[PDB]
Amino acid sequence: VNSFSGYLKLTDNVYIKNADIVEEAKKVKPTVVVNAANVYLKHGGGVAGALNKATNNAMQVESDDYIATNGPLKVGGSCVLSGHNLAKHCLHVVGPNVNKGEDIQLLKSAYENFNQHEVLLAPLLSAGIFGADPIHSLRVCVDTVRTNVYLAVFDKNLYDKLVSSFL
Ligand SMILES: Cn1ccn2c(CCNC(=O)[C@H]3C[C@H]3C(=O)O)nnc2c1=O
Repeated sequence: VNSFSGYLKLTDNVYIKNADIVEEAKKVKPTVVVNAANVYLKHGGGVAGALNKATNNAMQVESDDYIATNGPLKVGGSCVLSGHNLAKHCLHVVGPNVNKGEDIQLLKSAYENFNQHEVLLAPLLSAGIFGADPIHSLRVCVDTVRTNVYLAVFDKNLYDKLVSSFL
């Protein structure tokens, strides 16, 4: 038993809810919250900027030190950093940004990072301002992630469409 509440069951291990991921992280304090990161860990906008804003920019400060030491991530890759006030850990995962011209085939590799964690709170990778179709992202998630993933969908109308179109 875990502390996630009101999630809709898609598969044995994947649940989904219409939720603001910042508010959800604050309430649950999950072991792992997933950030929709870019390779530079520049959290200007999107989920990245939203989670970073909720940490009072401490996520960005930690991230800049990480990049200065290690260099950029790979598209499809990830790193584990602090979850600050939102979670124990933040798994920064880089899904391909379609609007930047990046290769959408890399979405499966991005979701494979989730399998290194038993339970995660996460957004739909590559969706929103990353430019991929969210229906596709959900399909890749379900077909790739084997650990327990709680998907927080911000957009109410999208949430309804994702549930009603799920095979
Ligand atoms: C406080 N907060 C919370 C969330 N948020 C977002 C989420 C952005 N959309 C996505 O990640 C797309 C997958 C689809 C969705 O989940 O609706 N953008 N800005 C914020 C923000 O300020």
